[PDB]
Amino acid sequence: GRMHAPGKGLSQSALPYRRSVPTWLKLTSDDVKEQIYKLAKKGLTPSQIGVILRDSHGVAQVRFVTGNKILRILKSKGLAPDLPEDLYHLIKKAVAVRKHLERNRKDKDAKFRLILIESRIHRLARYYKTKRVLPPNWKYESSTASALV
Amino acid sequence: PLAKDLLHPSPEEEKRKHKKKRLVQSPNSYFMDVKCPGCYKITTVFSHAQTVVLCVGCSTVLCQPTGGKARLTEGCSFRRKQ
Amino acid sequence: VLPKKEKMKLRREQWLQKIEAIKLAEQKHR
Amino acid sequence: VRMNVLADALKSINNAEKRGKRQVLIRPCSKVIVRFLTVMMKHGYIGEFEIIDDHRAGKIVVNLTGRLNKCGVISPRFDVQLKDLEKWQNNLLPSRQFGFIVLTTSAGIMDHEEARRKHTGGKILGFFF
Amino acid sequence: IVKPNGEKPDEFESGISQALLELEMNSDLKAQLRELNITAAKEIEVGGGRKAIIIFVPVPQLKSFQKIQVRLVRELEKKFSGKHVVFIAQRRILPKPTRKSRTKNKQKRPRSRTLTAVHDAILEDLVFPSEIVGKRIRVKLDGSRLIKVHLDKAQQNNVEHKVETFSGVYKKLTGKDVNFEFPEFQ
RNA sequence: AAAGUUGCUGCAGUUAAAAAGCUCGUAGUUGGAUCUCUCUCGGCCGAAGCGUUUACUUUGAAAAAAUU
Repeated sequence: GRMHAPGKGLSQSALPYRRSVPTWLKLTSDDVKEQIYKLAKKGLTPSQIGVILRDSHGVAQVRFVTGNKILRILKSKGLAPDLPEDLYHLIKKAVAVRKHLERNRKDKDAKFRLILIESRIHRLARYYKTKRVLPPNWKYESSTASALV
Repeated sequence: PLAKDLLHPSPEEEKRKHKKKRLVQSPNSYFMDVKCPGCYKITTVFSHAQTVVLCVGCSTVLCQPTGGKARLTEGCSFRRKQ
Repeated sequence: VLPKKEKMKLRREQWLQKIEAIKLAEQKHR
Repeated sequence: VRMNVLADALKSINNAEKRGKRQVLIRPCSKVIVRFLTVMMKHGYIGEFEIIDDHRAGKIVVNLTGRLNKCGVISPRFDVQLKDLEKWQNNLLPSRQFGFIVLTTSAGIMDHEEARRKHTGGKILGFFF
Repeated sequence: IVKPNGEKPDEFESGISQALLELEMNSDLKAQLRELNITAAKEIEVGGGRKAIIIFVPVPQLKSFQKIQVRLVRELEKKFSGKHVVFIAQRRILPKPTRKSRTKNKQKRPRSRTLTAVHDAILEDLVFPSEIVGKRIRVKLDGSRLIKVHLDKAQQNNVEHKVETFSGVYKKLTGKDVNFEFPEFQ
């Protein structure tokens, strides 16, 4: 089941038992890393980095080829964002919903969804302050939302 | 009824089952080589690609993303790998 | 149909008979 | 959510055995489940089982026999001192020939007879008669 | 060519060192073998009187040994008599940290230094040309385990006759019985 | 005490006593799989650091009679 929603879907990805890099892939670990670096220079979060690398460059799992995952590769190079991508997406969604609320006041559906999104923001922020990815003085506030995008 | 070996399922039964619900899970997707009719270069594309894939030199559209597998352009050729 | 007292008495006594049958079956194997 | 994977394994085995099935597939696997099933196996209750390995928590196919009446878990894992063990079997096993409290002691996972033979106590996991 | 950790060359590994040198001064395996080196070697009777050669190589060069594995195997089989040659990386087993140990454990041991990870790596390196696609553990009535290993159907014909040598080598090096199979479909 | 009518062992809550409009929402409670003894000084040993620290289990010492 979902964390707030009552649904229970099964749609996900099934990784294979072969952790081995396939024979047909001619890219080396380094070339994967410069592809990662240039896509990070284009302004892409690790999700679209992995999606483009899987879709066009033929690397199924970066962790299988380079031996390390994408966020650690960007963290060693230092091209790693100050917020994790999911929290950033949640905050962007909260800004968009709040802008719609300012345009449209009676849309109480968006008010309930806004409360839901901020609840997800607060739980994820508690997690990130737990493992020191965020500084312990971090706080989410309504008017301090458009500055983080 | 009440008696079938779970360790050795028949391959059509394993193919029919959901990818997570198999004995050991395995994906339904694959990587394939695509050749544009306007050139000779081969490109590796994921079957369920979500991004539109362009040719390196021709810059033609190779696949369009859809709900499931990607729609390859009429004219391109492809071959499944491994 | 019938009161529950003798229903649980029947279930307990049939379980006792089941236990004794299993015990004597395991005793016969020696 | 899923807590106490041994509870799930034993409930699945129990529900399969009451329908008279020949094999049961239990997931996820665990070292505690494998030790419990090995103790259950060595007394002649579940035949012989095979672990299926993915790169996740694995699965087990258990080839049921027909001897099992009930396998059960005791949650939470109460501390069992060597004296109070007698009380526990007077609580759990309905008969004094067959049935087994499975204990996790520092000498391993074993049954209550062997736990008395090793002169030790520990925490309780289950029972099977 | 041989750089033992104990620095004690015996006649077997010096002999196969000379074999690798003669391989280098004739065959095309030239530009890569100089950069490489091995660590130790052993010879084990398996399968009822069939000998087999084991060469322990250092770990960080092992990937390079993957690039020339098949050519090295066939050249040493041409050089030797009817034998079987396997390359197994020399992995270090760190003991399990308990409440009674030496005061050297000022840092947590990596998971790759454990028993199970090392034995998994040994099993996947003993079969280089084929890839392990499955693993089952059959636990017998006596309580003794038996690992059943599923390899590639695609490149089956390369190692059809070496599965008994593989089983004997793994049993002698570890103590665990291993059987090898080939599934009909993946 | 019968008594499982106070329920840890061991009760209940559709229609009989009883589960709330619905979601979000501290604390608390609970939480997937995984990791197999040595260094010095004195006679093979004694002293010393113990090994991350606990919870758990066991042993030994010690623990009024009367009552049971």
